[PDB]
Amino acid sequence: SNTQAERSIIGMIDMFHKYTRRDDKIDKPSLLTMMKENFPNFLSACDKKGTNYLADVFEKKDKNEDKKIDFSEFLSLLGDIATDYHKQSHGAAPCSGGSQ
Amino acid sequence: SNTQAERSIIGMIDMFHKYTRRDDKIDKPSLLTMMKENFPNFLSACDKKGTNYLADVFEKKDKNEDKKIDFSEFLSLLGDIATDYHKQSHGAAPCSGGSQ
Ligand SMILES: [Ho]
Ligand SMILES: [Ho]
Repeated sequence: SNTQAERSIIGMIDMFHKYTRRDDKIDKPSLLTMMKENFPNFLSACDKKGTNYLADVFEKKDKNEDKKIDFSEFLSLLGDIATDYHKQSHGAAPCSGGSQ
Repeated sequence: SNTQAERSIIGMIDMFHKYTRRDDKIDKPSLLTMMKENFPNFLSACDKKGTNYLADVFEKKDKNEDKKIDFSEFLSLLGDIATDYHKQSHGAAPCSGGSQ
């Protein structure tokens, strides 16, 4: 059996895998679809403030400029999303970016 | 209308918060309890293999040496755990080690 936290991690691995091609990496179209399918309420909050999160997410997160998102780069993206929810849990508005 | 992914992120923020002190940071005993309560399968696998993950997890993740774990240090720990689960999903023995 798995705890909720274990299940969550396991599910994140599945989510990554779902959007990969045979090279175990995610291309730009698939990353954007992953975001719309899995983080629609996050994206709606960005839209509410006039921000298109999807305009530059791929290029910001493709750290090595190889036109693919690997697992490490995917984890950085999940960390950015989690950070936003963490800030909300201390009273911030959603989609606050905030790279000061 | 939160998706499974959104709910999983919210739950990880709630899990972090369960273990924090008033400064919204986690001390060492609490981080070790968090690991035991939330990642027992990962820890069981390390223990089976002869790795005591808890011996230095705190010091490895507490890069600034304030003897607390903030949300970003906690995210780095979750990334380590997720990376292990990702390697496991490709056939690796669990608790395979990072670097990164
Ligand atoms: Ho990449
Ligand atoms: Ho820290």
